[PDB]
Amino acid sequence: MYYKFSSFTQKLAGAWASEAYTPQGLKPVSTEAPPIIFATPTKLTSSVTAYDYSGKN
Amino acid sequence: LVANLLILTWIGGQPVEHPFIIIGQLASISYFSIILILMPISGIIEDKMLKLY
Amino acid sequence: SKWLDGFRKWYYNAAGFNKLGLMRDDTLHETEDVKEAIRRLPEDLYNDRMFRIKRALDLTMRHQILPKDQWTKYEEDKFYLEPYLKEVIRERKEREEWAKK
Amino acid sequence: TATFAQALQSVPETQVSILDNGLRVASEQSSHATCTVGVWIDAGSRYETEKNNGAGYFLEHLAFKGTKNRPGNALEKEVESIGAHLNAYSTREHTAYLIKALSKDLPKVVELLADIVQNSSLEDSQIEKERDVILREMQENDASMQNVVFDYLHATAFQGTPLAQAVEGPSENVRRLSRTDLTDYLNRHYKAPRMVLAAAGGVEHQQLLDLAQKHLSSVSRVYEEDAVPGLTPCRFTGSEIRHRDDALPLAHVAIAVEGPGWANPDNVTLQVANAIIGHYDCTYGGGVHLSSPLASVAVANKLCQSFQTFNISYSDTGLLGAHFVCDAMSIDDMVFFLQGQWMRLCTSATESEVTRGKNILRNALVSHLDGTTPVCEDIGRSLLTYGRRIPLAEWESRIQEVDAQMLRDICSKYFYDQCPAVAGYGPIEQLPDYNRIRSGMFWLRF
Amino acid sequence: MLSVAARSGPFAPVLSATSRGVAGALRPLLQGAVPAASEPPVLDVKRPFLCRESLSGQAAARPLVATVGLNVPASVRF
Amino acid sequence: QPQDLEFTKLPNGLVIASLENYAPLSRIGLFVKAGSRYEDSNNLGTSHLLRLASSLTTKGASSFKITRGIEAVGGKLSVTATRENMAYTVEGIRSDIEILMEFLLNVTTAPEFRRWEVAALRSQLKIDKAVAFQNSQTRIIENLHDVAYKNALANPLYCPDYRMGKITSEELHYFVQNHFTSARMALVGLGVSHSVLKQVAEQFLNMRGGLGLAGAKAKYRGGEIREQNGDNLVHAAIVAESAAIGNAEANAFSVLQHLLGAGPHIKRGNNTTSLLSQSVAKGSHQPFDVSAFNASYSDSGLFGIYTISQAAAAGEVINAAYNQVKAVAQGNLSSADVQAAKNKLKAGYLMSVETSEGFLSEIGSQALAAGSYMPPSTVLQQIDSVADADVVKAAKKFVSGKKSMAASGNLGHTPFLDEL
Amino acid sequence: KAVAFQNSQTRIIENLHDVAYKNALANPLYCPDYRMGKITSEELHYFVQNHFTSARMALVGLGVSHSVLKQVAEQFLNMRGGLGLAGAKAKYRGGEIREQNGDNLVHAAIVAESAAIGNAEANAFSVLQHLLGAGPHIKRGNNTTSLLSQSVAKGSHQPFDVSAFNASYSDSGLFGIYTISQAAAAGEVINAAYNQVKAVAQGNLSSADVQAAKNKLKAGYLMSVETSEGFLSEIGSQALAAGSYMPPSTVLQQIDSVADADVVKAAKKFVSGKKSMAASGNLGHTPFLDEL
Amino acid sequence: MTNMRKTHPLFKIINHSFIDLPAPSNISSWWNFGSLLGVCLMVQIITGLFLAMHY
Repeated sequence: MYYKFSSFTQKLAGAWASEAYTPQGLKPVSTEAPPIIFATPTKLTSSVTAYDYSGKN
Repeated sequence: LVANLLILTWIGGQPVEHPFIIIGQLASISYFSIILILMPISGIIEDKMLKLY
Repeated sequence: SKWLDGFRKWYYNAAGFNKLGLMRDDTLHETEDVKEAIRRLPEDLYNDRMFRIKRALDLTMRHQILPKDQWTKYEEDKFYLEPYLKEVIRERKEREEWAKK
Repeated sequence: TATFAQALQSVPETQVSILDNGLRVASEQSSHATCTVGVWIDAGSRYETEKNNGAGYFLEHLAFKGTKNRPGNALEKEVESIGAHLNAYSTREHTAYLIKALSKDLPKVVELLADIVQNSSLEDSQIEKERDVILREMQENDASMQNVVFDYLHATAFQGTPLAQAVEGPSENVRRLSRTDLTDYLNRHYKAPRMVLAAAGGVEHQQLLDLAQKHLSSVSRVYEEDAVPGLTPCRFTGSEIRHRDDALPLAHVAIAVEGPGWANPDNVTLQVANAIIGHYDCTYGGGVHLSSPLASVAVANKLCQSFQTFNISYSDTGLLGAHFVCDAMSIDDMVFFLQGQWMRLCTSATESEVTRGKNILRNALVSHLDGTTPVCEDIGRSLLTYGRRIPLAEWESRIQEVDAQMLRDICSKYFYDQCPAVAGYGPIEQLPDYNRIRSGMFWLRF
Repeated sequence: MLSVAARSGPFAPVLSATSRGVAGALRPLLQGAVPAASEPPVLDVKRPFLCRESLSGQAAARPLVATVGLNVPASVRF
Repeated sequence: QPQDLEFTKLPNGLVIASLENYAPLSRIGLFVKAGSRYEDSNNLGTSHLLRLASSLTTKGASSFKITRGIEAVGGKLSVTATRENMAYTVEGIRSDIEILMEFLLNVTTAPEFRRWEVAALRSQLKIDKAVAFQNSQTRIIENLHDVAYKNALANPLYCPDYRMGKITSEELHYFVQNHFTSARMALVGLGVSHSVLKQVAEQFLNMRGGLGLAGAKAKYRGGEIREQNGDNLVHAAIVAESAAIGNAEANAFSVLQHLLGAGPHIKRGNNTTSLLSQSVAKGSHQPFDVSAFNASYSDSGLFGIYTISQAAAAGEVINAAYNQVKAVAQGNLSSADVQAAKNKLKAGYLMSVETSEGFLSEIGSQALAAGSYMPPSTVLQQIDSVADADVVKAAKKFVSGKKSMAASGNLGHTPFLDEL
Repeated sequence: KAVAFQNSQTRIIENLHDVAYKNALANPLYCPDYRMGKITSEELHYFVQNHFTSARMALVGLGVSHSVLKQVAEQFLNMRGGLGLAGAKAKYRGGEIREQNGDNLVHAAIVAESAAIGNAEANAFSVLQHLLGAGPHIKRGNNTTSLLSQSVAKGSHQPFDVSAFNASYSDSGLFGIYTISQAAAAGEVINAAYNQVKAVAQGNLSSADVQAAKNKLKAGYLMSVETSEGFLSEIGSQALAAGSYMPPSTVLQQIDSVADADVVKAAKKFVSGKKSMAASGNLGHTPFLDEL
Repeated sequence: MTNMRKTHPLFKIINHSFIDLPAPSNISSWWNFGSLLGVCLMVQIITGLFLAMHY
């Protein structure tokens, strides 16, 4: 009701009573909404070498 | 200016002798003076006489 | 002086926009400053201006002029666009002065 | 009648002590009758191992629902016996629990902070209750498009790394996590040397240190497997995610490049660059005469609805860019103008806009630290990220030598000839391809 | 306790309206933007009632009747 | 150290307040008794366009000069409009102060109000009204204020839809000439010296010295409005007449609204220490949001309950909240609850003045209504001098008076005022 | 809906019906603003299958033999549920709604509950409505026989129109005053009409004026059945109302069978009852319900 | 039914440039010389074709 974490700079800005201290809605249940994902399906794998330049072996 | 171009056509027709050389000089400098400097000063005078500035 | 005023009135009569019923501020070339000078006019001056331009085009189309009783005389050719155009010029000048520094 | 630099030096600087636990306790005293006391823990979604992807979020939702010494709703009765507000947040790298109260009930606040952060009793019915609550809340948060585009930009920017995963996680991680996962997460990531006890307001450091010794001593002091967890550098890759949904009224597009990080000073320079571009909203009463060129072009051409610029920093990484919401028919034109502004910051950055951005950044840094709660938050994340609280005089000193040629050098280092990450949602059928955006990232003849 | 924004706890930014003439350094939370609002259809100019003689009969006395025709214009009976 | 807030009453009725925080940046507010209270039906929506004309041309400072100067110095110019009073606010760093104040004073002193400029930003007032009316609490509150009052306080904060395009410069000029007088003005400076703004107000605030036009005398009628919106959530506000600003009964009503529940104290909490929340949680098993709403002005106040519920469960929520406030009005309360309400009110007041802008708003309103600022310690000792019998009397006054209802949503099962 | 709301009297009477009734008669004829874009064919199918029953229909015909009606009636209409939904009994609410739209003229409708259709006092309310003024009879006339118009013409010096509005329904009814007037002069017009009805309520009337009102009502009723459209409309209304055709001579002798005591009783019922007000225009001087 | 002159892919160019192009009413004969110039160029090319294809 005083501060909410927002504003794209990671800052405690000012919000309302129903905006900051009630981030949940007043809906009864999770309705038949379009589904969500946050997962890139690229299946990218990065392998690092991290070798030593000395020891002559 | 339009009559000056007519004089310039007549001068360009005639060959290079006296006093067509000096009519050519005076016509060319009058042509350049009318197009370059005389018309904007005339417009300034016209705008000054119209209570514009 | 007096003779300069007389030649000014003679030049106004010989300019020829009083024969078509035009006022003096109607004949300004519509640049950008003149365009937002017209855009800031009230409705009655704007409507009279549009009718004056349309009547001038109608008279020019037939190569005719108004009768001498209907010509715009010197005393009623007031300067209605002058404060709007001068304040538009002033605000453009101060905008340019701000952008210069 | 003092000047700027003679007024920044009159600010009471914070003072920091370090316990035997590694609990770092920092306080700042002002002339106010209220105070804000909080605990900042270095435990976010970056540390999750793609099997407990909502464990910290579930713990944050379960932190206030009961502890061992105060079981149930009677808990909040005590913190409503003094009129104390309490808030919490969870980022990809931080987790904060804070209480705003008066200055005459500080020991109760510190005791409840310790009881929240180390004695959280996790009931079994509260697991399914908070499961339904967080399902409702993630549906409600995904009903707002800005957070959706934010999480899309993180998902497509740091893909294949544990930073791209969202704070709440997917539906399967909501459904399948139990009390054992939360117990393991609180045993592994709520350790003693990763906590800042930050107090701002009408408090003194000696009483706060005595309260931290009494209540917050012996949090973990152990690793339990002799296996120290750490952080790996997450690579930024250029990609483009387009969530086409043409029934939405407006379109949100966020385009970003890789930010340097928390510890790199040129972020300050980049902030001045953002202060050149700024932000615009449809309720702004400026008109046509706005100073920033992108917003003036947006008003004059009737392009935009609103836009912002962001410089987000995580541990040696980040996202720096812009986010605009507008109708479909504007989108690509605005992208052109947006890229043009960035190229101006690489090519034709003058001295007047640098001074204006510096003044805007000075007002942004000082105006945010009003009251107790933003000061306490700055203390907590400064001790968690920088390792120290940077004073405002040092902020002004770092701002002072920023001029035009180093600004265009830094902007050419970060904006010019880079592969950006683009996220879009809504009618984005006029959003250009990656070739057009990549070609707009550079110029042919500089 | 004057300044009723400080007196009314939750309803502080509802009873008062905040407008910014110059954008500040801090961007505001909950920016917000209008969607495409639906436009009303265009109609003719209403008949004015400037005299008492044309005002006679313009006050209703019996309940409303709405008539919709196929090739007949839609009529309203007062 | 920050010194005391020092005041000055000028002979032309101007109020002057200043404090020296030695802050890195200072804020300057100008508080005028020129809200939407002081309009009639002929010039409705004048306050909205006058609120958005804070960056228009003035005599001595154009729109371009004001916008470019304030954005170049990095300052912020804004306006907060209550129904009773308006507050212009500027803020900025030290090395600029006076010129920023000069701009603000121009915005108050001589706006010529060009016709093409207001013709330009009437579309901006349409956009701003749409943005503000995007959410439902604002719509409920303006409908409640329209129904509850008959004159002089039923005027909304925003221009009505029929007036959009019908505000001219003459009405704005009349509003400035009749309500922006020096007898209703307070110049407040947080972080800047007293003598500088005092001599600025001496040299520049000499335009109008009269009391202006006043004497609206807003009256109460009560009633009910129902708006079939169609959403699942149902919003319902039931209020009644309560005491104005300037009585101990106003403090009793504030203690009563903090006892009945004055908003969330817990992130995702359940509000155990609120009687209305306990009553509805005993009643229903669906999400809701019930609070006590109090809005007191200098002539009258509106106090009541505000509920957000489901479509099919509105009636039990309304009846449970009304039965809870009826049980409060019968004296069935404990002194520990009253002490908790007093502690919550004192903490809310002390945290309201945490920031500089809230403190500036508080001392500007105290300079307007009272003329001088009293410290928060005597405010807390005024709050602590409120008896619980006065709270019972305030609830008995609320339940025995006629009511104003504002409901919106799917109103099939929402009870009427006669059914209560 | 936009074309129907081009007139303002429709908006006044629909806001008035929204004020006066709690449910089942506050629903407007035209669609609400939120309803456009969310009416599906399932709702229309439900409405037809549970409201278009066979025992709620009257098939009427002019210029056609009865055997053809019998053939059509059994060959198309003979498969239905039979009764459909009942209703919600139309509870009375009362109150006032005032809206500000800034028109040049101010509309105000102030009604109260009256007798429903089929009652013996509905004819008394019709006689009272024609006594107080129920429309003009002369184009560009002065309407001297109407008492409300003459009272306001004694009062004001500006254009106006005042009439009596009546509406008879199945279980309830409305009767009151409709005034269209100027902005600043609305209060005097409203108060003058209300004092005229109040002076009627304690019996200040003549039997010749009641006879003139009866003659006006009989002439209007006989003129309503001149065309075939109005004749078929009233035949269908009577066939759906009571299920029995009633000849017009019985209606005329029913009209003549009311006395002025019943008119005084109807005026007293309107005066002493709870009010319902709908107002629009510049309402800076329009009064309220407690101000009357 | 649609208008052929305003929906054809080739004829909207020719009517927007030739038929319903709005021109000032008070244009004198001097502007007509410009049109003459165009057709003069055309006949030059025609004679030029006749100065090459047989010669």
